[PDB]
Amino acid sequence: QIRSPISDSRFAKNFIGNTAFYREGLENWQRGLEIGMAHGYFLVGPFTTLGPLRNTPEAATVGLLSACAVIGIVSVGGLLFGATVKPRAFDKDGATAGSGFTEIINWHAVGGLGGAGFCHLLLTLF
Amino acid sequence: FESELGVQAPTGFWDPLGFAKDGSMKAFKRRRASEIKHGRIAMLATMGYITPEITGKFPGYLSPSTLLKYDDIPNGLGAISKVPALGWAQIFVYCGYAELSQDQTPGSPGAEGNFGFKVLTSSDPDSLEKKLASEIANGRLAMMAFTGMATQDGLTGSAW
Amino acid sequence: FENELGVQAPVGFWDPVGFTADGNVASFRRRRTVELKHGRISMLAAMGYMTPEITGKFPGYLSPSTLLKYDDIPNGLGAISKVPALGWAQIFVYCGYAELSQDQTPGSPGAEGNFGFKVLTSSDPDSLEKKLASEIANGRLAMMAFTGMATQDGLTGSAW
Amino acid sequence: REAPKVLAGTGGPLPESFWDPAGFTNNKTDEELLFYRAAELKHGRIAMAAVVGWFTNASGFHYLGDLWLKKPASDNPIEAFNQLSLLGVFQMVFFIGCLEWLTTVPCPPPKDAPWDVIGMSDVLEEDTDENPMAEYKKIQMQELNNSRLAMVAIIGLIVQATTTG
Amino acid sequence: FEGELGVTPPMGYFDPLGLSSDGDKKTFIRRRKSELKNGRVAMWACMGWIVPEWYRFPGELSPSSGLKFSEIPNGMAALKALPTEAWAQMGAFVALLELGPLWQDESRAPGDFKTCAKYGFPMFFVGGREGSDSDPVKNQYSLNSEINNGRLAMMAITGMVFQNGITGTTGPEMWA
Ligand code: CLA
Ligand SMILES: CC(=O)O[C@H]1CC(C)(C)C(=C=C/C(C)=C/C=C/C=C/C=C(C)/C=C2C=C(/C=C/[C@@]34O[C@]3(C)C[C@@H](O)CC4(C)C)C(=O)O/2)[C@](C)(O)C1
Ligand code: KC1
Ligand code: KC1
Ligand SMILES: CC1=C(/C=C/C(C)=C/C=C/C(C)=C/C=C/C=C(C)/C=C/C=C(C)/C=C/C2=C(C)CCCC2(C)C)C(C)(C)CCC1
Repeated sequence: QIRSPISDSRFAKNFIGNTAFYREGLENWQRGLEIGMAHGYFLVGPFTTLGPLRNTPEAATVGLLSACAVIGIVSVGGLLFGATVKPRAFDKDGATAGSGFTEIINWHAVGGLGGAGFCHLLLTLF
Repeated sequence: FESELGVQAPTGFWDPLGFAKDGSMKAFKRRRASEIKHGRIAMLATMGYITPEITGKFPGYLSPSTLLKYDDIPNGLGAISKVPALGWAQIFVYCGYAELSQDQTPGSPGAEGNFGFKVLTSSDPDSLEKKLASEIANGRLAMMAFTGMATQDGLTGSAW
Repeated sequence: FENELGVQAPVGFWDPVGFTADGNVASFRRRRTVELKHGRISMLAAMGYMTPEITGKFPGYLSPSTLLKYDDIPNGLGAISKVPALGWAQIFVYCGYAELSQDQTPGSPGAEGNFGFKVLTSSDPDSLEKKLASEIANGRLAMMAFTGMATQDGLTGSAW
Repeated sequence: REAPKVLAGTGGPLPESFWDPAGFTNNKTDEELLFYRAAELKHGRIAMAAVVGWFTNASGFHYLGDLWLKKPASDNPIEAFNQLSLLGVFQMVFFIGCLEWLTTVPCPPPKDAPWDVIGMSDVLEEDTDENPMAEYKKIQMQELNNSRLAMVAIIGLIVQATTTG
Repeated sequence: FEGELGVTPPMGYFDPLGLSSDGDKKTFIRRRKSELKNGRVAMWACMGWIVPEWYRFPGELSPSSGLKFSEIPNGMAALKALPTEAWAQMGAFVALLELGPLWQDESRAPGDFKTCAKYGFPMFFVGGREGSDSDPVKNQYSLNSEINNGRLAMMAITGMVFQNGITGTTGPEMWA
């Protein structure tokens, strides 16, 4: 609970607090979708270039496939975490332990696929 | 606001794009000030176009050092580059002093278009509204006429 | 506005058209300001038109990069061109500092004329008012004199 | 005329040197004067950064653009900026827009101190007399004075260039 | 949600699948903002598909590349014909619009942006000098006109995208 400007200034409180993982008014699926879109759009990057098939016409497609694979693997890991730990930090009233976190991870997988596809689209075009 | 000087008769409260809904007052007050000032400038400029056309260009030399007989400066667009940059600076300074005179800050007597000309101060014969509304209506008409005049001056190529 | 500066022996009510409202305290304070300022500037200008011809122009360069020995610059008017724009810009920045250092907004002690240049720093004696009156009288004389000299070298070559 | 007490001795040749010679402070509510200070500090911080960027571009430290242009970029910061592709310029515009969005929509600045975009006023206490090393007002004045100086310095650099070469 | 702006006599309160069957006013407000923004974007896109076939702009896109407005193929071929700098600049402009003047304030009405006048007039872009604020009761006819015109233009832009995908062209064949 120590106070530091990096972790207790108003910018930090309203920045981490307004992220998808913490933003008020967001359903679990919205948080998952937003985090997934961010992760998927990021992950296409380091694969299309800096990869085995760099200097090939299908570099963007291979990067997209690898980014989707990484999103799927981390989503399986998140499902594993929700099945084992059941974080319970996002569950609504009643429901079951870890339902909110599992929904977040599933929609993170969906958003990761979406963001990876969007990055691949923006690479093939323009 | 639905009863100010602007509403003449041919059109009532003419706010087609709804700038008045939930009248912000201060917004409307400063927009009325802008309307008054723009109309006055438009009237002056419409003079500055239609009078040099009929009345000949000033008998004089404008710049005593750079041979501007007012005849090499054409009436219309393009005179921006013909009048000296120093002359433009000086007319700019005149306007700047005229405004940086009596304040037109929000709420001040300068903020409603009142500045202190009083050329036509009719002795309150139910005619203060006459002169105010006439100035506003002629301001709107002169701004529209100015826009049309500048479009004719540029589109056609010169003057009219 | 009776016992300030202007009252002296030959005249002291000299105002054929001024004192428009006979009041406007702020207007008269601003007018005494411009009086003291224009007076000082006119005195410096008259000296700068008076020191060159007798006790001849300084020996030196004034611009060793551009070799503009103080003497070869024309005495009157024409000096506005040959002195480099670098030096003119430095003159202008000195003037801007001298005016904007102390606040010129009306009401301040610097508004009425006291710029804090108390060389003799008269410790509010009876000498204060007589020094003020001599300053303002020589200021009016210097304004007239420098307008005359500027006209003279505008119509006949150098300052004479 | 004294300071409007919402600025309250925060600038001038000296700290208590309310300097406005244009009547840009009178008959103005506290929110507007706070806006003026926030605009001054933002313009400053931007300038103070821009002066350092100019002097590190005009000193040959112009990588990341040495590589983008694939050849040594111009030392003149204006020409160096012109050498940048429109993609890079609009990336800079987009990043500054995202930063401005951050400090308005998700992380609004404190109401009484709009210049505190980082929200530093929620972790700092104040300058107090019990503190032998109290310098928060002093560093605020350092920031303000360097801001006001760099605001004219960067304009001197920009207008001096593109008109003299 | 019958009684909200958008309900129009030709269909009435539609909701066949019952997406907004429950109350959850937050979800309805979100979907109303989405509907209004998609409708506005689709009306913009339908104009951007109609007008270029009549008024190819006078000048040139890139003066240093000679690309004139009269040669970029209309429809879904400018995606791979217009230079990527132009597309990136358009995307950045839309980003600045939505992050700046056109960021929805949750207290205001769903489609209400303070910076815009009634018929969509950008009363910002003029010193940034604010605009209207939503009054549903007086402009209700214009409100529903905008909403269902946006619906029609969304269906229209989808149809025209598929027309370009099928016929390959955007001349007379696409429009039939
Ligand atoms: C910039 C000039 C200007 C300004 C500030 C105003 C301001 C005002 N007018 Mg007004 N008016 C103007 C010009 C202007 N008018 C002109 C030229 C006409 C003639 C067509 C009128 C006719 C008119 C009527 C008939 C009425 C008003 C009324 C009003 C008041 C309420 C409406 C409102 O909020 O408008 C806010 C101000 C604006 C919306 C101005 C924005 C103009 C946009 C930006 C441009 C419009 C298109 C333009 C021609 C494009 C030219 C090209 C350009 C991009 C280069 C307000 C004080 C009403 C009133 O007085 O009620 C009491 C009223 O009944 N006006
Ligand atoms: C800067 C400035 O001054 O601007 C200001 C000016 C304004 C006016 C205030 C303003 C605004 C907004 C306004 C009111 C504009 C209105 C928009 C409405 C658009 C409606 C549209 C598109 C609807 C359609 C549907 C279409 C589809 C039809 C077809 O194609 C289809 C599917 C298939 C073809 O086979 C056959 C077809 C039948 C052909 C079509 O084609 O039309 C603005 C810009 O916001 C500000
Ligand atoms: C009483 C104070 C006064 C003086 C003493 C003065 C003197 C000169 N004016 Mg002048 N002037 C005003 C006041 C004064 N002007 C006012 C109130 C206005 C209305 C806005 C105005 C308008 C213009 C315009 C439009 C031009 C102009 C010029 C010159 C000029 C030529 C110098 C040169 O050519 O060497 C000289 C000496 C021309 C120009 O060149 O500006 C430098 C030119 O175009 N002035
Ligand atoms: C083409 C026609 C035209 C229109 C349609 C128009 C409209 C508006 N002008 Mg305007 N204008 C000109 C032409 C037009 N202006 C010209 C030729 C000049 C040079 C003489 C000029 C000068 C200024 C200045 C100095 C200001 C100004 C403003 C506004 C304003 C905001 C009011 C409001 O929205 O509250 C609106 C709507 C003020 C503003 O807020 O600017 C940030 C302001 O200070 N204008
Ligand atoms: C640089 C910088 C920074 C930042 C960084 C970062 C963090 C970045 C990131 C970035 C990013 C990371 C971005 C992202 C983006 C994303 C996107 C743009 C996405 C999109 C997506 C989409 C759009 C999708 C869609 C979809 C879905 C939803 C599903 C289905 C399918 C589809 C496709 C339809 C900082 C401040 C630190 C500082 C320094 C500078």
